[PDB]
Formats: sequence, structure tokens, C-alpha cells
Amino acid sequence: MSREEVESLIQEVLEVYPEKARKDRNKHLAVNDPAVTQSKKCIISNKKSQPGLMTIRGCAYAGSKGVVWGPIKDMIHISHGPVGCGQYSRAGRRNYYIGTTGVNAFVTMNFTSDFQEKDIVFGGDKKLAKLIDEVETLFPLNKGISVQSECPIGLIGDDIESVSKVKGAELSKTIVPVRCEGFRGVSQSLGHHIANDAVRDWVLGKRDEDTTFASTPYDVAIIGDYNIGGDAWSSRILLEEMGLRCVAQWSGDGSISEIELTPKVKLNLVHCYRSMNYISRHMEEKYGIPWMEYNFFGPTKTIESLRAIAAKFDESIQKKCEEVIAKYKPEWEAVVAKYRPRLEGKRVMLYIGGLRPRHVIGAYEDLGMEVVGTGYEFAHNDDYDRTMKEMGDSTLLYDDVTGYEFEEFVKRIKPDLIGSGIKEKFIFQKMGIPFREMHSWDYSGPYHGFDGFAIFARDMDMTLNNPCWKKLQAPWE
Amino acid sequence: MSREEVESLIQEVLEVYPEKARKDRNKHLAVNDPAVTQSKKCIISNKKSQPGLMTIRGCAYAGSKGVVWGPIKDMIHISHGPVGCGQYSRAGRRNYYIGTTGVNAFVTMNFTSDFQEKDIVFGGDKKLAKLIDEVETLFPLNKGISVQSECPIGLIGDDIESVSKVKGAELSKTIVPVRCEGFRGVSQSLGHHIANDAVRDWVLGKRDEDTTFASTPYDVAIIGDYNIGGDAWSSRILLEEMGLRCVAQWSGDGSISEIELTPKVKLNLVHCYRSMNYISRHMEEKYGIPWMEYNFFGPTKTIESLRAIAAKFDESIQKKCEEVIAKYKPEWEAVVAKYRPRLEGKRVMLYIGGLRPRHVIGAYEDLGMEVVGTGYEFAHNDDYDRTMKEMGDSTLLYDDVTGYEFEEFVKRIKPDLIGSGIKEKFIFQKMGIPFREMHSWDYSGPYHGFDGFAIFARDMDMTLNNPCWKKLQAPWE
Amino acid sequence: SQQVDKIKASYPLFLDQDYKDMLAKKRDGFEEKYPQDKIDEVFQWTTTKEYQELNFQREALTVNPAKACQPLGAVLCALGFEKTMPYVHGSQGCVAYFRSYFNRHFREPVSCVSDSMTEDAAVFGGQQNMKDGLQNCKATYKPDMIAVSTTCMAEVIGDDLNAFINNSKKEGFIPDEFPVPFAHTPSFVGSHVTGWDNMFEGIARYFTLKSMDDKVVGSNKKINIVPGFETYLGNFRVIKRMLSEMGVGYSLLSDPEEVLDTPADGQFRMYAGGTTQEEMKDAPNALNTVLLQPWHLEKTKKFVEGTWKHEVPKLNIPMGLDWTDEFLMKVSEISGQPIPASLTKERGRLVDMMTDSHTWLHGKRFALWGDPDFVMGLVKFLLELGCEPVHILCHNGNKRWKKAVDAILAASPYGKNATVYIGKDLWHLRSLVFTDKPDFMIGNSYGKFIQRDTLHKGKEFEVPLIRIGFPIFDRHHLHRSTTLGYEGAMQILTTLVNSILERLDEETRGMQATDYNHDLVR
Amino acid sequence: SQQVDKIKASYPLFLDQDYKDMLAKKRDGFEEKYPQDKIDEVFQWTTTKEYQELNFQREALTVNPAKACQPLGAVLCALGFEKTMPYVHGSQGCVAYFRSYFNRHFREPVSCVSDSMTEDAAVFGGQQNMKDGLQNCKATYKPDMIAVSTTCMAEVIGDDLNAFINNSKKEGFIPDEFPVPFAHTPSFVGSHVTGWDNMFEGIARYFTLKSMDDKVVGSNKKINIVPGFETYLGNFRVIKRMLSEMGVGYSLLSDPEEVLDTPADGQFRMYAGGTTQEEMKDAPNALNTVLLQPWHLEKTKKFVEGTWKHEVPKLNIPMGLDWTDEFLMKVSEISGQPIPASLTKERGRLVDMMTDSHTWLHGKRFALWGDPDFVMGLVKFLLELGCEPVHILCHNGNKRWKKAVDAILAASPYGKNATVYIGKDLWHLRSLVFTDKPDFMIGNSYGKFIQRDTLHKGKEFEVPLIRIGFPIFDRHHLHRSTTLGYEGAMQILTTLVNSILERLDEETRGMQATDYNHDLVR
Ligand code: ICS
Ligand code: ICS
Ligand SMILES: [Ca+2]
Ligand SMILES: [Ca+2]
Ligand SMILES: [Mg+2]
Ligand SMILES: [Mg+2]
Repeated sequence: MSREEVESLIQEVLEVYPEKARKDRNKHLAVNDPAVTQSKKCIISNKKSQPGLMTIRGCAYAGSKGVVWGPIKDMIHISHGPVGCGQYSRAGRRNYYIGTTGVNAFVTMNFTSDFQEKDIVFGGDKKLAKLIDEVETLFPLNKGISVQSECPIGLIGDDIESVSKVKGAELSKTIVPVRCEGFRGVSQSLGHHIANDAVRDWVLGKRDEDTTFASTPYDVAIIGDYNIGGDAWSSRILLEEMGLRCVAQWSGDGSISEIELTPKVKLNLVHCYRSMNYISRHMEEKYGIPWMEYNFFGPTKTIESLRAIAAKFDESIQKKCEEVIAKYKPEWEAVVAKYRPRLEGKRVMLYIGGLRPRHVIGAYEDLGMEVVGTGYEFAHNDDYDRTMKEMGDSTLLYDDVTGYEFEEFVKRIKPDLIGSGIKEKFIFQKMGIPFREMHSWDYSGPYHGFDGFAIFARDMDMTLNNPCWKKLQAPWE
Repeated sequence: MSREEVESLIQEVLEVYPEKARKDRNKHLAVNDPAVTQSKKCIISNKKSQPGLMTIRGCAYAGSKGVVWGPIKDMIHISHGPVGCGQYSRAGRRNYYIGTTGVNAFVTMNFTSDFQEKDIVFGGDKKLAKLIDEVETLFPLNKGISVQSECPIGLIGDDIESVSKVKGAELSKTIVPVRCEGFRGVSQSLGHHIANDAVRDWVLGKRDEDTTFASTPYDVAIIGDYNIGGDAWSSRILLEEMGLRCVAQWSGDGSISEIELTPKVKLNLVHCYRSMNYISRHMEEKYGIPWMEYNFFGPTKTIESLRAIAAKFDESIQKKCEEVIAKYKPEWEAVVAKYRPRLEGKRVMLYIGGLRPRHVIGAYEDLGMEVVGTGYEFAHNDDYDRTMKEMGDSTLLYDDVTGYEFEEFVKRIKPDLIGSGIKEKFIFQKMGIPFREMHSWDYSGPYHGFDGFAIFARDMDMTLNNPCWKKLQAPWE
Repeated sequence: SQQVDKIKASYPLFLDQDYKDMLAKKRDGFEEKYPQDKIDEVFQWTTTKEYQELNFQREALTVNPAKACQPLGAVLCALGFEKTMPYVHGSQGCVAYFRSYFNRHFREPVSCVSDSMTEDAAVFGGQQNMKDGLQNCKATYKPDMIAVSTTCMAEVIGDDLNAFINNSKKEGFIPDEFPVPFAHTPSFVGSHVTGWDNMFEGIARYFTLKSMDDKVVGSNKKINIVPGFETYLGNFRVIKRMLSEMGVGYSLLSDPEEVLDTPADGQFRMYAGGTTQEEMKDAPNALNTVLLQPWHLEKTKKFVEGTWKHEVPKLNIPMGLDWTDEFLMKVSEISGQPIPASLTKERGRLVDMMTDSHTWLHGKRFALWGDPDFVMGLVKFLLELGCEPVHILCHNGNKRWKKAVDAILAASPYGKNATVYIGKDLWHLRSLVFTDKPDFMIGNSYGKFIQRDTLHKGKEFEVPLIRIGFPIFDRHHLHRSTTLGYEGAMQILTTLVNSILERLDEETRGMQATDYNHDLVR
Repeated sequence: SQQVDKIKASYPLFLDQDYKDMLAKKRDGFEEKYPQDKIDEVFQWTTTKEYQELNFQREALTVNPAKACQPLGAVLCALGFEKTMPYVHGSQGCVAYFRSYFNRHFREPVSCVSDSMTEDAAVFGGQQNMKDGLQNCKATYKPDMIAVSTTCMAEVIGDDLNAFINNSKKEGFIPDEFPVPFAHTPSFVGSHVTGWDNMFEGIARYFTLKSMDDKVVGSNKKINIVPGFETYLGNFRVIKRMLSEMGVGYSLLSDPEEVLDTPADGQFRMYAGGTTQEEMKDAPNALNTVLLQPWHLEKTKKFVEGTWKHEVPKLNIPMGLDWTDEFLMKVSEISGQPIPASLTKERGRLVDMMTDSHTWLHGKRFALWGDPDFVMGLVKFLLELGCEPVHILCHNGNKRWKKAVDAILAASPYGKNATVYIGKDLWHLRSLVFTDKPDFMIGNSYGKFIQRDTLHKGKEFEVPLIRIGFPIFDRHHLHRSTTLGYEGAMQILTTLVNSILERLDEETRGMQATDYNHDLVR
């Protein structure tokens, strides 16, 4: 497929739409040019979804409760509003943790205010106050509470901030009101922002006057790793083998204390830029902590990341860096030797949220695969700016892709593998295209770091080369 | 039904048979008269089965391997001949034992010489010799070997006695040849006899002049308890609470050493008369050990038995006897109080092997049930002699009952419960008559002793009063 | 580290010593974790009768609900109609979750659109979204019908669906003849099963309310079947099979069985099968209408009686022996078809299995949960099997339903130790299975966390989960199962008896300890 | 002691302290038991490679066989014919065992007689037994046919069945036209499956050998189906279902599905359904004859080809995807009927399930055993699922079969670590799952003892049993399952992927230990 065929593909697909939608969707589809450093010349993003077109996008609540807050393991997070949102999100996301669930850790539980009509009509504020006391009674080892607003909270004019302040002062407890109602923004994205701002305003400054923390020159925090299938653990082990001290992870397997300690570190290491750049920038402004983006997907990016991180410290870390890289060389080399011959030349199309649609390209390339299309549900133009140099020339970019468009792009481009979410997976398997979940890792992982690259390789191979794909056509048809 | 009605049931049923079979089966069906002390004046038993009439009977191998020898836990029993017999009989009988199966215990395993045609044609003696060496290598903790002859062994002229003598001498090992070929006798019964004589000739004498074992005046053996679902254990505990020392159990959970020690006891307690009267008579003749029949089914028989046993000793045992009886009094009373109201007046028909068809009658009566019919597969006239006074006047007795007879009897008499074997169970369930397995205890038990009566009572109630029985009729018929 | 010949995923990778050491250091360094002794103390406390009393006094807090929200149901209902797009008026976040929830249960595509209302729609509502949404959906996905429900934002803002759809037709966004049934589906009222009821009544109203003049009850010689919220493919299939076996003319109204089980043959089929518009239009001409799950089909019932003039029979869900019998006898009566030899034999096969299996089932104690009709059918069958349904939890149940179940329990000796709970959640159920331990749980996948909690107390306190219900996410293809009819009863019986026997095998597998009872034959 | 409100059967009764103490005293007092340290030492030794080499050098001793004797198969074959009594000439002990064996697997009545030959029959032979036996059987149980097989006693003494049955007719014990097909079924040759083949060829011979001159291949427009030794009711049913869906005329020759699944309706039916005598008499007029289990139907085959002149196609057992496809295309070719839309969809639903489940199945390692056709079909399907069938054991297998399975393994990357064993028993297999541990065993109930052994070594060495095969005695109603066709494949796929997920849930159920991987969604 040439540049002209892809442009022509974009036009043919857009032909089904009514005029308003056609004009909008045209701006959200582009053929990559890696010379372009300003993505706003090439593609529009972070805009309202067109009604009725079967977007894959979620809401602010998903971005706040599902993504940023829900993983913090020693706090209780209240899905505040009707029962739906908390139930559908309950344990959907594999943000792994170590704890005693229901006792000191609460991640896979669903706490909810289960709004009824009387709550809609007369407000939920008295119910929330009562809820907080019932939580204190039945879950005494919780180290804080967050209140994750669902759609009705803001619409009915509830004042969760005042309940938070009053109940927080009464119980000497951090209670975080979060205005992540799903009607806000256009996607999960504004949920991230609101969530980061809630951390800033209600949690992060608690230890500003406390000088008891025994700091070292090598203290770092992992920012924006949600430990999907243990991803953060497989990252963290490398950073500590390189001689760093990982004081905090935000927010996979994260604790409230380690969030409160983060202002004491020397360097914030940002994996998910999209979801955590907001607090990262805050911490640099307020505490003078520098942050840097990294990438632990596949050996090339992990090596490059380890070197770049170590270069921020003294010779001794740079020396340990080289020892880590030497240690893992034979392991990732064995993975390449086994799997790259099984996957070389295979073509991949991705569609994921805010980070992975560019971040995983290097891992695919380490296995000799070619990402021929990618896109994001809710990325901003600063994400597409980082994407364009990572993707090949004349590859397809899609922002907030419709189900229709995705299906039609795939029918034409005929990738060997697709990597997307659960709403996509069954569609493409039926078309007989190998599919890997690139959110949940298909219940596998971790995929971060050197240990994760082995699993990623095994998984892409197991699916792409599976015997089931030869069988879809009955031998009599 | 009256005496006249039953006599005519017998005549109507027999009408179907040809002359020869009619005349034979007539002699094997009778209407009880409890006056009669000489059962040979009203029923024939222990005769060949009529061809083609679907007897429920097994063979002499079942009687020797399946019943007497197979339970002996620390010996390896070779099913010697083709593969069938060892396989159908493998772990079918719940002769329970404590041990490490495959290491020091072998009860639920199937060892076989798996005869092929070359063994039939040229003899199996060389194969059996090789087999014994292979056993010694792979099962070094076995404490002896029995050789259980299947049909072909005697037919083809094998000399397993010579192989047993030669290999026994070579390895200094008890190897017991058992001529329990299924063509022998007419039933399981001859198998018991052959097996008893094998114990006598090859095992029991081993320690005749060895006096290292320190006997006490309170030494007993349980003879003819195969520990079905733990029946022997439930019996044993009562005898030891009464201050006796149980030196051996034949052969449920039995070891070779406790068989060897048995001639050191003061009294042989015989539960299963039919299977082990032979060795009990031998032990009285040779060692002067008296034996007595007992019955541990239901509180009435267990109490009577404990008192009869204790009266053989001294006042100390008689005293503990009354202490045991006082202990279990509230327990069996609470069983009766709970279950007798649920079972009172219910009518039972039994068909079992050689003992339980008379032995369990008391347990039924302790729950206020009536045994209106009973019969044995392979009982002799001495069993019928013991049966006639346990059964009520004008009840039906059947020896080696045919499938046909049993069905037709049940159809006319309409018992509330049938207790028989696996070959009968599914027939009667389809006719809507509650059925309890009275060999295997339907995977329940034990039923012996006080502890067993509770389970027996729970089991009869659960089956007899089960909701499934009111549901066989479709409401539209 | 990894060995390339045996790659370890998260489990068991993080049991390697270096990961253990590192996770200890994280805990001790930075987590300010409560001491293990105190965690154990609180855990022990959460298993107590004292904690259960505090737990059952909750008024405000819900923990681990066993219900979902209205529009989930409306979507499932809509999917049962031929080339129909479920369309939820309101916030798209909702629709991502609906689709995922069903995706994970059915392991199938689930098609559903939103009209992506945002904060701006608070000023003057969602009318423009409806107009563009309907137009865009129709053009792009080419459905023959769009079935509209609502998310809570749209309900709270008070959007008038009727006017909004009328105005969309008025201004030409969709053609006047294009079918757009709708229903208000407030998530803060009832649960997902109410959504189904509302959606269905909306669709039935749409197709019949205005064309009643020409309708004659009985004239099509058929029976309408309304299945309600149903997530076992086998349930749609067995009703159809049983009715075709009797030679009963029938219309299954809402039938997603085809669209939730399309073949993987190289093409994605967005639509398949489903109740036709022609069937919904002709439905008032049926002899009568049968509601398979009456306890969430109250609104449908009032409409079908009030408007179609059908004398909807008082039938329980056809689950277990008695209620399947009653369903078949009522269908026989309404249709004039006799129950054929084939169903009589199938019934007897079920009874045969009940006699074969009764000794292991007898007295077995269950905690269970689900939707009202499913829960009462299960309760009823358990009593038929001689099991004790000790803890009966229906989060979305109501007082009248609870009375009906209390009477079923009262009418059987096996109900004597049973309590029904309504408006209680799985954190409530957790307490009940610690304080008054049953043998097993029958529930959905959320039950696994309660099994985990029981095991933590000790192996002897573990209460194994038997997965029957919705959703099941941690096993594959159970959604193909059957729970209705004799077939369903036979599947349930088999699962129950084999769950008991598996557990017994586990408990008797200990060499020279408990393996005296490790019988070959059970 | 017992508490009346909670009565304990053997487990857990014997774990009470007083029974434990009593059993300790029995052990110490009288059993002369090897010290526990020595027992542990020998146990450990039986788990080693050294022990396995010794084990595999056995020539004389068989331990824990995975086969039965010929007449067991003869009986099952006989049962498949309308109002037929299986009659085993010889020793009655055999018949008690046959019946019990099948009773326990099917939990149904199994009707079978003996002619109760005793020691006296060694002088003369069993001629009088056959005469009285046939007369008695015919009179008493009123079958329309008596199908005669032999026990090993009768084979060794050399009874001529043909002559004996002929003399029974000549002397008026039974009418000459009363059908009495027979087969010699020596237990010391082959296995149960061989008996089935011998019985079936015997019956086919009886009804066709002397009346071929009027037969015309193709004239009845049907296909004969010979199922072989089959103990899943679903398998007879799925074959008939698929052929009816295809509109193919067929005769299933030996069909016991009715008589092994009679209703519990208040009457005992000794006989039900089955292949009619007319079906067998007319079988040579079929288009062709298909053998579902060719590796134990070799004699049948020679007769069908040799006498009926049917060109029996070279088909594998229709198990899994490729072989169901081939069976159906061959049937399409012979019949001229196209494979219908319905079977196409079903096939695609199977493929859909394979795509949904493939990540959990990939690379999973299995030990498995059973009869030749079943085993190779299972091997084939496992390879199609991307599983590794590492230990393949067929006790009654032969060299030619093995070569066939080796070629199937060689044609797949998934076969690289697989070994096929013939003439080896479950004590051999025990060694293999210790020295080269798979993830699971697929086998019959006898495998439970191997799972027990593996657990004793430790939890991380436990190899769980997945029960597929014959006999299954420790689970209820699995004999209702299906293993043939797409249906069978779907049932096997579901059992496999859920067995994996059940085991993963067990391993990850450890609070604050392994429950990081206790996912709600898999
Ligand atoms: S937080 Fe974001 S959609 Fe950065 S909302 Fe989403 S666990 Fe995706 S591409 Mo699910 S911006 Fe994380 C994401 Fe990426 S939930 Fe996970 S996979 S790296
Ligand atoms: S030995 Fe006998 S047939 Fe006495 S061969 Fe049989 S375990 Fe029966 S009535 Mo099965 S003479 Fe024992 C018997 Fe009774 S196997 Fe058991 S139940 S008390
Ligand atoms: Ca699917
Ligand atoms: Ca049955
Ligand atoms: Mg138990
Ligand atoms: Mg106990």
C-alpha cells in the first residue's frame, strides 16, 4: 500500500458518512509524514466524538477512577452515583498489587453509594457522609478515601468538597473529592487531568513540612505506570538493579504514603505522559523535581531508557547501568533468536488509548514486525507529535476511530495482527485476523522491561502463528 | 400378603420358565416359617445356577481375590490369567485401609499377568516366575504375594504351587498360590473356602512356635469384617473401649503380620460366618481358640453382642461393657428419636450375598422397618437356618434369585425400599422404588457399630423420603 | 530473569526470589503498611458474627453489588431484534462499559452506539445529539431499526426522547417510516432487568399501540414468548426446541441467540437473526403471551394484558422439574398441542438422573445469588434435589418477590434453614458464608473473591464457587449452557453433583491421611 | 461418637482423635509396618528416572492396566440391537463383572446372561448349557435375538459355538428361525474393543452371509454407520443428528443409546430402541459403510468389503475439526447431499471458540490414554488447539496404529515432544508424569490414583486429571457427553480450557501471595 492508496482509502471510507460527520472524521485521519514535527498540520485530536458512530472511547470517570485513582491500593475509592459505573469497571483493569483485599487493600472491590431516585432528587451529600462512617467502621485499616463522581453528582448540584472537608477533619482522614463526572471532557483524558489535580490539591502536599524522610541521591519515582500484569514491578526491578531507589509508583501497586513521599525524590520517571504529565509539571514547578519520559517496551527502548536515566546520576549509576544491560543481553537475545524468525515481516495495526499506540512500536520492531497503522482513543496533539517520528512513512494514523472505519481500514490493509481492546477483539478474530489485547495484555504480561519482552514475544507468536487461523474456511467453501 | 398369597406369587412367577428351570427354582423360593430350625426342609441352597436366567452371582475368584485376600493391605495380589477379572474387580469393593498405596499398601491396585495366547498355549509358570521378580524390584516393601487364579490357570495345567514354593524359597518370601478359578464351585462361596484353606496352608502357621509376641488375657481377633466404608474400624473401637485388645482384623485393613499373630489370641470374633467359619473351625481344632458369631448392625444387636463377648472374659470386661453401652446410649437414642418416626412401618426387601441378608434385619427393626423379603446369592442351608428366626412369619425367602423373579416379586409386594447390589439398583429406581446399595453402602458408611447406625439411619431416611420419588409420574399421565 | 525455553508470566514470575526481595523492600521502605499481625486481626474480625451485625446495619454504603444499571438490559433487549442497533441516548462512557461487560461474558462483538452527549447538553438538552446520532448511525451501520435507551445524565437533564425522536423525523434526519422505539432507562431506578422490561415494552408499544383496530386474539394460532434478560444461549435454544418438538406455533420476542453466536468464518456479521418487525407487529394476533421471567417483566405484562388483551398465565420461570412441567402443560392448554413422547422421555431422563445422584446432593447447603427469577428457579430446583438453599441473595429483589420465595421455602422441609435477602450485596453474603458456612456458593464470577476470602481463614472454611449466572468472565463458553427446562435442569444437576464430588476428591486426596475415602466409584 | 445434627460418614469420622489414636495403636501393635522414613524413601524412589527405567523393563508384570477383556465389548455391541439379550457362553463370574462395570459407568441397568458353565463342563463341553441357556433366556426375558459371546473358560476348553447353537435348534430348544448370532471372544487376545469387532462381524455375518445374491449396492440409498465400542451417549446422538441435518439416509448398526438412557417413569424397560434385524439384513443394499472407529473394526471391515462389496472409505474417527470436516465431505460425496448451512455455522462456532480460547490452551502439556481411535482423535484435536500431547498411552494399541499416530505428530510443530506408548499401563504412565511432568492428564477414573501420587510428592508436582474416556465411575452423568463432531470438539475444548483456568484459580487463590494474578476476567 502506497501513500496514494491510503489517502484514497481514507476518502472511500468517509463516503458512507453524512456531511457533518464526513468533514469532522476527515480531520482525524492522516497518512504519516515523519518530517512533520507539528502534528496540528496533519491531524486534529482531543475533540468531541461524533454522535452515533460507535466510538471506542470511555469517560472522565474511567480516566479518574479506572485509571489513576482505582489502583491506589490502601485507599477506598467510592464510585459515587448510580450502581452501573462501579460495577462495569470492577476489576476490569489489571492494575496489579500486593495486599490483603477487604482488609488493608481494596483495589478489586466495588464501593458505591448506589444512588436511588431519592438521592437524585434530594442530593447524595447526606448519604455520602453516612457512607464514609460505614466505611470507617467496616474497613478500619483504609488509609484514605476518594470520592469518584459519576454523571449525576455535578448535574444535581451536590457539594462533595464540603463533605470531604468536614468528614476529613472529623475523622483525621484524607478524603479526596474527585469531579470526574462522565459528562466532563470528551474522553478518559480529562479524567486523568482532574485526577492529577485532585492528587495535587488533596494528597501530595501532606508532607511539605516533614523533613524526617531519609533521602538518597538515587531516589526516583515511577510516574504513570499502572502495573498492568505486573509491568511496574518488571520496570522497578531494573531501576533498583541499576542502583536507584524507587520511592513511589503512580499508581499501580501504589500506596497513599508513597504518593505523599514523591515530592522528596530526585527525579520523576514518566512512562505514561498522557495521564501523568500534569502532576509531573506541577512537581517540577513546586518542588524543583525534574521529570523525564522513558520507554520500557522491548530491549532497544529499555536499553536506551536505562542509559538516559543513568546519565542523570553519577558515574556509579552509569557503571551499574552497563552491568544491568550486560546481565540481560543473553536473555533478550535468546528471545529475539527464538521469536523474531517466527514474526519477521508481519504487519501490525494498533488502536489503544493515550500512550501504547506509539510506545510499543519499538518492541514490535525488535521482533522485525512493521506497525502499518496506529491510533489513539483520546491522545492530544503532543502525543501525535511523538508518534509521527516513530511510525513509518505512508502509514495510517487514526484518532478516535469509529468501529466502521477501523473495520474498513483492516479489510483493505489486511494486517497480520491487530492490537486493540476488548470491544474490537471479537470482531477481528471473526475476520480471521490474529488479535492481541493491548490494554489487558490478554490476561498475560507483564510486557514492560526485559522480563516483559520475553512474554510479549511469546504472546505475539502464540496468537499470530496459532493453528486456529488456518481453519476459518470450511474445505467445501 | 398372607402365606397363601405368597405361595401363589411363587407359582405365578415360576409359570414363565421351561420345565427343568421351573422345577429347580421351585426349590429355591420359600415362605418363611420361624419355627423351622432345619431349613433343608423348606429351601435348597448352594446349587449350580440355571443357565440363561440372569443370576446375580459371581465366581470363586470374586470370593477369594475380591473378598478374602484383596483387602490384605501390605501384600500384592496377582490376578493371574487374562486382563478382565483384575480390571472389573479393581477398587470395586470398599475394603478400607490405611497405607501408602504403591509403596507399602497395594489394595486398590490391579496387578496381573495379563495372559496372552502364548501364555494359554504354553503355560504361564515362566511368566509368573518373572512376574514375581519384577514385583520384588518395583515394590520392595511388599510383605508377601498372593497368586489368585483366574479361569484358565487350572484348565491349561499350570503349576502355581511349584512356582510359589520355588520363588518363595529363593526370595525367602511368603508367596501364596490360590486355586480360586471361577469355573470352581457355583458362586463366590467356594472362593471363600479355597481362600481360607490357602491362609491355613501357606500363612497362618508361620509363627506357630514363635512366642516373642506378648499376649494378654483380653486378646481377640475380628474375623470376617472386610471394613466396608470403615465398618471394621467402627467395630474395633467398641471392642477396645470394652478393654479388649484387637490383635487382628480379617481382612479389612488387615496386614499379613496380624494374620500371622491371630493364633495367639484368646477369642475369635466372627462377623461373616459364611466366608470365614472355615478358618475359625481350623483355629479351634489346631490352637484351641474358641470362636463366636456376633452382629454389630444396629444398637440392639451391637449391645447384645458386646454383652455376649464380655461374658467370655472376667468382671472387669463386663463392667467396661456396661460403661461402653452407657456412653453410646444417648447417641443411638437420638438417632432413633430423629429417624424412626420418618421410617416407621416402611417395608424392605433385601437381596445380598452370604451374611447381610439376615444380619441387617435388626438395624431395620431398630428404625421400626419391616423386612418382608430377604435372600442370598450364595448362602448355604446353615445361613438359612440362622435366617428363619430373624425373619417374620410368612415373609418371602429367595436363594440365588433370578433377575426376572426379583422384579416380579417386587412388583407384587411393592416394598418401600430395596437393599441389594449395583446390578439391581438402577432397575428399581426406574420402577420408583427407593434403593440402597447394601454391599457398597452406596459409597457411604460405615454401618457397623453405634457410629455406623447413625449413618445407616441417615442413609435409609435420605433415600426412602427423598423428594425425587414423588416425581416419576408426569402430571399429564 | 527469564529462561527462554520456559517463559513465566506474572504468575509465577513474581515468585522468583529477586522479585520477592524487591517487593519486600518496597513494602518496608515506602508503603507504611499496617503490621501483618494487625492485618490478620482485622481479617479474623471480618469473619465474625459481631462484624456481620455491623455489616447488616449499613444504610448508605454498598460493597460489591450483585446488579447493574437499566441501560445494560435495554441494550441486551434491543440486540434480540433483527438488524437492530441498540442506541443509548446520553454519555458515551456508559456504552464503552455496556459493550465490554457483554464482550467479556459472551466473548462476542456487541454493537451499541451512543450519541455522545457532553457537558454542553446541560444548557438545552440532547436534541441535536439525537438528530445527528440517529442520522449517523442509520447511514453508517445500516440497521433496519434503532432502539433508543438513556444514560443517567440524559434522565437527570430530563431529555424528552419522544419529542426528540419526533423532531429528528420532522427535520428529515431519519425517514418518518424508519422504526425508532425508545424507552427511558434511569440507572438510579431498579436494575439492568428493569431496563430490559422498559426497552421491551417500548418496542412492543412502538409496533402495536396504534394498529390494534385490526387485531384478533388467536387469529395467528401462535404463542408469543418473552424471555426477559437472558445471558445463556442455551435458554433461547431450549425454549424454541421444546416448542418446535410440541409443534407449537410461537414467536420468540427478543432473540439475540444468533447475534451473540456468529461463526468465525472470515467475515464479521454485525447483525444476525433476531425477532423480525413483522413478528412484533403481528404479536397481538397470538393466542396468548408467556413471560419466561415474570418478576422483571411487570411493565410488559401490563401492556400485553392492557393493550393486546392476552390473558398472560401465572407461570414461574420454567426451571427445574415442577416448573418445566407447568410451563409445558400451560403451553399444551393454550395451543391445544399434546406434550409429545419426546419431551415425556426427556422429563423421565431428568428424573432418572435425580434418582442416580440424590445421595450426594442430599442436605448439601448452598449460598446463591442472581436476578429474581433465576434465583427463585434455582431455589425451587435445589429443594427438588433435597438440597438446602441456606443463603438466598437477590440484590435487585423486592418485597413481593421475597414473599413468593419465602412461600416456596415454606412448602418444603428443605427450606427450613433458608433466609432470602433483598437489597443486600456480596459483602453481606461474604459475612453469611463465614458465620453460617454452606458447602458451596452458586453465583457469578464476583463470587471468586468470597471463595478466596473463605480459603484465607483456612482450607476447612473454604466455600467453593459454582459459576451459574451473569456475568461469568473467568471461565470460557459457559454462556453456551442451559438453565431452563429439563435440559437445563440436567445441566445444573450435573454441575452440582460433580462440584460436590470434585471437592470430596480434593479433601480425600491426602496419602495415608484421608485417601482411605478416595473411592474409585462414587 | 456421632452428633445426631451433623452425622459424619467415614470421611470425616475417622479423623476424630479417638479413631486416630486407635489406628495408631493398631499400626504400632500388630501391623509390623515399615517406618515412615523408609516409606517416604521408597515413595521418592518411585518418582525417579532410575525407577522409571526399571519400570519400563517389565516383561511379565502388568500394573494398573488401561484395557478390559473381549466379551465386555461383545456385550456392549449386542446391547445395541433391538430387543437383544447379550449372552456370554461360559462362566457366570464374568457376566457379574461386565454388568457391574457398565452399571457403574452408565448408572443404568445392564442386561446380560450367562449359561453358567461349571467345572463339570471340562469333560463334555458346554453343549447342554447352551441348549438350556438359550431356551431359558428366550422364555424368561423374551428377547427377539440372543447374541452369543464367550468367556475364557469356554475358549480354553474349545467349545464350538456354531455347532452348539445349531444343535440347540436341531433338538428344539429354540425355533430354528430365532436369531442366535455368535462370536468367539477370547479375553487373552486383544481387548474389549476386539470383542466389539468380533461380536459385530458375527452379527453382520448372521444376517447377510447366506443371502447376498439378491443384494444391490446402493439400492436402499442409505449409508451404514458402525460406531464401534462407544460409551458416550452423545456420540451415537451427534452422528444421527448430523446425518439427519444433512438429509442423509443412514443405518446406525449397533445403537444402544436408548437402552442405556431409559426414563425413570415407574417401569423398568429391559430393552429399548436399538438396530433392527431388518437394518442388518438390508445393510448390504447401502451405498457404503462408514466405520467411525477403524482401528478396532478391522474384522468388520474385511467382511463389509469382502462380502457386502462396500468400498469402506479411509476415514479417521470424526473428532476435532479436520476429521469432522473429512467425515462430512466423505458422507456428502457418497450420499450426493451437500453439507447444509446449519453444520457450516456449527463448524464456525467451534472455530470461534478455538479463537476465543487459544491463548490459555497454547503449549499446554498433556498425558492421555484410552482406546486407539479415541486416543488418536484426542491427539489430533489437541494439536489443532496448539496443545502438546507429550505422553500418549494406548495399552491396547498396536504397531501400525502407533506409526499412524507418530505420522500425525510429525506433521505438526505441536507434536515435537510427544511419545506414543503401546503395551504400557498406568504404572508406566505414573512414572512419565513424574519424570516429564505435563500440565494435565486426560483419562478415565483410574487416573485419579496417579493425581493422588503426584500430589503426595508436593502441590507443585500434582498433575490434575481431566476425565474423558471409559470408565468414569467417580463423576455422575459424564457418559451423557459428546466427543465426536463439532459438538464433541466444543465440549472437549470447553472442558480443557476450564480445567486450565480452574487450576490457575487454585494456584492464584493465596491471599497476599499469589492472588495478584487472581483475575476476575480471563
Ligand atoms: S494510563 Fe491510559 S486506554 Fe496511559 S487511559 Fe488507558 S494502563 Fe491504555 S494506552 Mo486502557 S494512556 Fe494506561 C492506558 Fe494508556 S487503561 Fe491503560 S491500556 S498507558
Ligand atoms: S464376605 Fe461376602 S456379597 Fe460376608 S462375598 Fe460379598 S463384605 Fe456381601 S453379604 Mo458383597 S458374605 Fe462380605 C459379602 Fe457378605 S463382597 Fe460383601 S457385600 S459380609
Ligand atoms: Ca466468540
Ligand atoms: Ca440412570
Ligand atoms: Mg464432605
Ligand atoms: Mg470432623
